Amino acid sequence: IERQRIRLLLALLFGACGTLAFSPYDVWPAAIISLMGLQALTFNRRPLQSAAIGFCWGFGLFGSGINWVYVSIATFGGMPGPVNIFLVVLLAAYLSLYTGLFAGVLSRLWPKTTWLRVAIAAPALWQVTEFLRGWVLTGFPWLQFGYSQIDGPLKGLAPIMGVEAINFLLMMVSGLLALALVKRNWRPLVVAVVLFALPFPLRYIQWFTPQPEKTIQVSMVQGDIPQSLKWDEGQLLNTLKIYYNATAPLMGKSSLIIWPESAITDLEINQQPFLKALDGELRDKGSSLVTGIVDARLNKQNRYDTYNTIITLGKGAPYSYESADRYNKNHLVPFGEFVPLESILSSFSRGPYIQPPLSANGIELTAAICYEIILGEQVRDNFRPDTDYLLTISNDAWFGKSIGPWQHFQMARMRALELARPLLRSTNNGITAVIGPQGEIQAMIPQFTREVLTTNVTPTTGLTPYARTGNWPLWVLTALFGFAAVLMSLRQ
Ligand SMILES: CCCCCCCC/C=C\CCCCCCCC(=O)OC[C@H](O)CO
Repeated sequence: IERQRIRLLLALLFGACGTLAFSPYDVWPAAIISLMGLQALTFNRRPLQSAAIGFCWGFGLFGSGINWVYVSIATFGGMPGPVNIFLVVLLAAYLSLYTGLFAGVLSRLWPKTTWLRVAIAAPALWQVTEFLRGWVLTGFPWLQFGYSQIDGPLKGLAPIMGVEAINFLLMMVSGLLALALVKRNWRPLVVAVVLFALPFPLRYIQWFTPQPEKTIQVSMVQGDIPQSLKWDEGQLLNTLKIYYNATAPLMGKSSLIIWPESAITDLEINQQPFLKALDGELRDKGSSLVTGIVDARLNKQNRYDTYNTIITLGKGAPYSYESADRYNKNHLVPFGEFVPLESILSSFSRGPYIQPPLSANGIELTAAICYEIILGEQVRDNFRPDTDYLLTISNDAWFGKSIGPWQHFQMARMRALELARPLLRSTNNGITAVIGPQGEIQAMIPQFTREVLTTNVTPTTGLTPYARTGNWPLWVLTALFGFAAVLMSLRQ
C-alpha cells in the first residue's frame, strides 16, 4: 500500500488541500490536514524519495493557489497560450524545489520517525525553507499557512512573535498529529491538542489603546478604470474627471481621502498645475488627499529615475515636487516592474528600505504599495510608534475574478494584527476595506464597482511585542531547535 507513486499522488492531494484554507474559502483546518500529509508521507523513505514527495506536495499547493498569475502573464507578456502555461508550471516547479529540499534534508538527517523529528526538527527546518523561498531572487513568500489563522484561535500569537511564528506552531502540531496517527499513540495527540489550545487565551488581550477623541472620517475612492498598456489621449482626462468628481463632494466632510495605486496615470512632472490647484482647494475646505502616481525625476547625473510614488496634498501637507512627505516603492515585482538581467546588450527604480511615515492632517501613515504589504518584516521596520494607521494602495486589476486578490487581502489583515494599528486599503477595483487593530474588518465595499468607501476610523497608540522585536526572537528559538536536532542526529 506504499509504492511511493501512491505517496506522490497523495502529496498532490494533500498539497492542494492547503489552498482551501485561505481567504476565498476560510477553512483553517485544511492547513493541518495539508501539513499532516506532508509530515506523514515523508516517513520511512529515501532522502531522494522524500524530496520527490515534498516536491510533489509543493507542486499541488502552488499549482492551485498561484495559477491566478496566468492571466497576469496572459496580459503583460503577450506570449502565446502554451507559452504562458509553461511559465506558470515552471514557477510552480521552482517554488516546489524548496519544499522538496525540506523533505530531502529532513529525511537525510532524520530518517526515522521520532518525536524530535516532527516537533523539533521539522518546524525549525521549515522556517529556513520558507525563508529561502521568500528571499532568494527577490523572493515570493506567498501561501503561508499562518495567514489562515487571522480569524482562528491562534490569532493572539501574531502580535507577540509574528505570522511566521504561527507557521512554526502549525508544523509542530501537525507533526505531532501525524506521529500520533501512524504510531497509534495517544500521547503526542494530547500534547498536540495542548500546544494548540494554549495560544487561544491570547486573542482576548489588547496591546493597543484606541483614542476615540482622534476619530476622523476617511474616504477611499475605487476608480475601476479599464486597463490599457497604451497611454492614449482622453484616457487621462476621463480618469482625472472620475477621481475628482468622486472626491469633490467629500471635501469638507472627510478629512482624509485616499486614491489607489497609480491613480493619476500621468507623470507627476506633467500634472503640476493639476496638483497645485487640487492642493489649494483641499487646504481651504480642510482636508487632505493621499494618491498614488508615477514620478519621473531627474537625477543629479542628468538621468531619469522612475518611481511608483505616493504623494500627499491638502491641509497639513502642502504639495511640492521637492517635498519629502512622499513614499517610493522599495521591493519591486521581478518581471512586471524591472528586468532581472543587468546587461543584455524598461526598468523602474527602488526606493529606500526605510521611509518616514506620511503626514496628512497630523496623521501618521506608514505606506506599503501593493505587494509590499505581505512582507511583515519590512512593514515592521518602517513602522513607528507614532503611526496612526497602516496605509496600503494596490491595483489588483490584474488577475481579476480569481483567488489572487483575496489571498493578497488576507495577508494585509495580518499586518494590522501584528502592529495593533488600523489598516486603510484602497484599490482600483480589488478589496477596498478598512481593517481594525485586531484584524477585524470594519468596512468593505464590493469589487468591480465604481463606489467610494467612506467610514470612521479610530487610531491606536500601542506597542505589540512583535513591534519591538520582530521575527528576531523566532530565529533564536529556531536556532535552539535546529542546534538541538542536528546535535541529536550527530549524536552517533
Ligand atoms: C535593542 C534594540 C534597539 C533597536 C533600536 C530601537 C530604535 C527604536 C526605538 C524605539 C521604538 C521601538 C519600536 C520601533 C519599531 C521600529 C523601529 C526598529 O525596529 O528599528 C530597527 C532597528 O534599529 C534595526 O533594524
